[PDB]
Amino acid sequence: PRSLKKGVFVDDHLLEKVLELNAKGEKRLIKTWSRRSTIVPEMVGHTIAVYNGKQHVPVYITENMVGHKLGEFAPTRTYR
Amino acid sequence: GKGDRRTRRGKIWRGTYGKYRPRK
Amino acid sequence: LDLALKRKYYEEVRPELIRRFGYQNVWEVPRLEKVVINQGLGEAKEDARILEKAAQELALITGQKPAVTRAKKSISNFKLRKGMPIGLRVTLRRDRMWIFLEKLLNVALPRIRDFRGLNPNSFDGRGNYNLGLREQLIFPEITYDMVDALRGMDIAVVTTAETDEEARALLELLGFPFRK
Amino acid sequence: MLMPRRMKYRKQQRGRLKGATKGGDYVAFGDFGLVALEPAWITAQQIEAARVAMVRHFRRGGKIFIRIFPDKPYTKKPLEVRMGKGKGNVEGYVAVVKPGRVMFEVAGVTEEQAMEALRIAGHKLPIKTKIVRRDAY
Amino acid sequence: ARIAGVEIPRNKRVDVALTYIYGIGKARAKEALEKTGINPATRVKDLTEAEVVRLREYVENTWKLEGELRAEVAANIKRLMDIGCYRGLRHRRGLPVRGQRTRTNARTRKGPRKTVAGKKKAPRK
RNA sequence: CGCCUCCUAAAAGGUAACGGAGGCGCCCAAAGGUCCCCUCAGGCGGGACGGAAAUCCGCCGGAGAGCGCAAGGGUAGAAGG
RNA sequence: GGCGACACACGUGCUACAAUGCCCACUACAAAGCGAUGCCACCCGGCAACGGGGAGCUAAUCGCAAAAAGGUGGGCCCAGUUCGGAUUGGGGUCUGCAACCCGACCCCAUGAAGCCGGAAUCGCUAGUAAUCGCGGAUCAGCCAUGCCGCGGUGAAUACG
RNA sequence: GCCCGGAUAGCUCAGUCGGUAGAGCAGGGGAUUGAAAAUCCCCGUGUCCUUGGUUCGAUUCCGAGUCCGGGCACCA
RNA sequence: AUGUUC
Repeated sequence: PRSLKKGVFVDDHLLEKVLELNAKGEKRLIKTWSRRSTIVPEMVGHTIAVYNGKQHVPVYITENMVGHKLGEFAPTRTYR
Repeated sequence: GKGDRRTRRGKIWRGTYGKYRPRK
Repeated sequence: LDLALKRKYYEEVRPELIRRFGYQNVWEVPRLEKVVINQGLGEAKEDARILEKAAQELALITGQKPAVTRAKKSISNFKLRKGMPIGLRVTLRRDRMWIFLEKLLNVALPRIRDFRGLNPNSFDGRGNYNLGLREQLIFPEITYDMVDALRGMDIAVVTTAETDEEARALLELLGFPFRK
Repeated sequence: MLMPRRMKYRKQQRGRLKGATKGGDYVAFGDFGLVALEPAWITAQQIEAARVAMVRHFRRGGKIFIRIFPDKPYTKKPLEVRMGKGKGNVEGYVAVVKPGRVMFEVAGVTEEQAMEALRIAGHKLPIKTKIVRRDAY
Repeated sequence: ARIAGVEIPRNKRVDVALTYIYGIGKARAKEALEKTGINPATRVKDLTEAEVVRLREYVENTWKLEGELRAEVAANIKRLMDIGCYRGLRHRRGLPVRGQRTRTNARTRKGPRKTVAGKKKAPRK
């Protein structure tokens, strides 16, 4: 259903980031503090961090994740 | 069914207008 | 009869083959060989009679009465004590296998359990091919027919087919698509 | 560790007696050959008692060819007079042995380890040996 | 009788066999009768052969489904474990790829149960 | 403790010892007279319910199949199906 | 990230065990509420949700609201079924700036289960049981099937 | 070490003639009780000594030994 | 008519 037409949701800084890469070049990979935002193409492969509330859980971002978001590929919570 | 939709025995114990509650 | 395959291959397949490949002798080209029909289940003396129930419909269904193969012994048997029959069989080369199939093919086929695909890969490597099954009414002259009945079956085929090269050749020849 | 046995998968019946086949064996498949002396039926034991010392006396390692096989264990009725059965069964297996018959062929180590190899191997037993050469390969 | 891969339905009125199929969204049905009108009040048995046919290929050709329903089945789930989705460790672990509760009911992917034990002297409530 | 196949047994035939490894004291009306008929085990693969093994066809492969029940010989110009 | 962790044991609520169960065009009737920056008439796009848009009352004329449980005609033939919801995929939605963990839905497809549960342990002597519903608080928007509150129906039975 | 007889699940033991394996207990858990013991309820954990045979089939016909019990070893 | 514990 993917609701919220446009304007959906993203931050500010993070963008200043991608654009850099999609400007000066792909350069080096990166990292992140918290979480909560949708996915796009211009950024994929270009993996980075995703410090899950407990310990770092970054995703070598890809395309399977077409236009989904971070919700599904944001692993955490004990087990085994 | 009781816990089932697309009728009224559900739309009642749930709260859901939809194409199943307008008028004209 | 004097319809499809007839003035088909025998006036059309040939005039194609021609340049559509470099052939030599006639009785040594993508000719033909035989039409094989066979079946098996797993049950034996369930009463010994049910067994003849199949015996009833089946064979005549095609339009031919074949030879039998039932029983072996009241032994343990690894894959069931069953008396140990097997099934039955028979074959043909006459127009019974002419118009007979014209129908079962262009008709029974596509009303398949999932159209938009054909198995031209269950091939061997020569005029040897094989495709199992598990239908019944799908037949043209036998649509529905014997609900009280019900069972599985299977088929085999033979041609010169140096390999499935002559096999698949017949494939697109008059249908028999590629599973994709 | 390593306490098993070794003998034709299972049995192979239990019966035989002897000869002398005044020796045998051909060229070789390996290098510095080990040539026999004495004609007899041999023991799993004597075998092991040899490659041993050699091997560790072959620190970094060793290696040699092992031509032959097991054939018949034996009898030897433990006590009293003598009648039936076949004691001495799962007791001791013998390999077919011909006078001077070949037995082994070293490598990797030259007449430093290989010399003694044979000069200690033989010693391990009553009979002795010599080296390889050519003959045919 | 084959409006698609073997359409066994036969022995009643349209308003009898119908959607008891698998991939069945009663919508297009009121379309066979909407866009056109191949009504419901016709006993399958006599379901006018004219209706019969036009209905057959009606949704036999072009209309992908049934078998293709299975298609996505994999894509969704399978595509998730070939990748890196958490819901992915769900379907792939007998876990109901729905995302709801915890320790309260499984009967979604796997099912039933196998027990172990409890702290020596472990009560009930 | 009577007999059945091979070993021992030293190539005619025989050959012994509380020496090794196996057997029978039944069964058959059809497992029997008689005439036209196959092939095998099986390796390959093609191929619903078929993981060896459901089953079937083409290749090869002559007996290792196999022929009341032990072993042995004979044997597909089969006794043998 | 996290108490909305998972292999299994007790409870207490909502439903299938469906053919007095089935659905609809339509058509009939309670109390308690609760309305302010509040209940939104009503035309409609929309099959719909939503939303647009706009009056009342400026407040018991203006809102929730229509009804529900019925009537009826019109339509299945105990099949584990015009049964059933797990469930599984998505398409829009919507307060919250924003709902992956977990949001509440308009709408498309899915058929676990299961013919009433061992041994048991549960209310209640009159509207009594049982039943179909509507409004209270809380939360900004919520899975509150909560407990709160009110009724259009409405049986048994008790030697002792 | 002679022979006869002897190795089922946790273990106390069945299984006349082979082809859908038990009970007694056992323990598991629900239903108890204030709690607990006596229950009522329902189940599944065995390669029936490895290994080697017939038969299509072996827990039951066949050997091997690790072991298990009975009898076993006297004038001399 | 038969029934044990803290």
